Amino acid sequence: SFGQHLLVSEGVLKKIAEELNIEEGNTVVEVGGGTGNLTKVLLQHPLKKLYVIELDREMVENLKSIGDERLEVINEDASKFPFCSLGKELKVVGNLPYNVASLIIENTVYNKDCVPLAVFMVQKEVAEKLQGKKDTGWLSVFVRTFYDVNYVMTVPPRFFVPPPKVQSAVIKLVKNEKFPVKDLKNYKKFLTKIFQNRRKVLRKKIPEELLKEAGINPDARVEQLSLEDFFKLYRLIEDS
Repeated sequence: SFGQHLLVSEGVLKKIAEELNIEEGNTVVEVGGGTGNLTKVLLQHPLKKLYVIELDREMVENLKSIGDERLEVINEDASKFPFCSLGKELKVVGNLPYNVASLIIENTVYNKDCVPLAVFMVQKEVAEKLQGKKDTGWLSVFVRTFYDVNYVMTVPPRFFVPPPKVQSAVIKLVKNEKFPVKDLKNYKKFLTKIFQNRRKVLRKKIPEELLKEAGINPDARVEQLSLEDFFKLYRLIEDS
């Protein structure tokens, strides 16, 4: 049966499902780990359809054993899958393994046109970066350009077996597109680049002329920039 590799406290799974605000007619897309037990919790809610995207073929077999007519299992990679091939309005949820969390979140953003809401459990550090208050990163800016990031709760290691070495957190992404970025791949190129060598003053990474035009101190560093700064820089560099 389930819980073969990971056990998560049921209270935590229930809170995660509650954050999704599942209502009649909703389509939910579940990604990440411990899908057996999370799936059972999600199916207690009035969703219309639940897709589970899972690479583990033994787990696929076990999930398929669940009778519910609303459940459909897709044996593909959630860090690469085009979510918008599943439907026009999807709520995405998952406990994300450390080594694919950032990819899955990035992929969710590429699919933002059909993802109004996502709830993820990730390492506390990843969550704090995404929130953008205590820390930041290229993915944080990429995400927050298109979503509001809500830090829901901290999850100490004890709520997992085996426990992780660091605390986890639940975050909620709510679609909110703040800037009209058309080419997401190109925007990512810009953000990844400007975040390389995070300690380097910006004048070593962006021509001073453009920094002054954007009203940015040439001796500022990338982690002190606002979203508005990133967009205006992006536009200045694209128009050059």
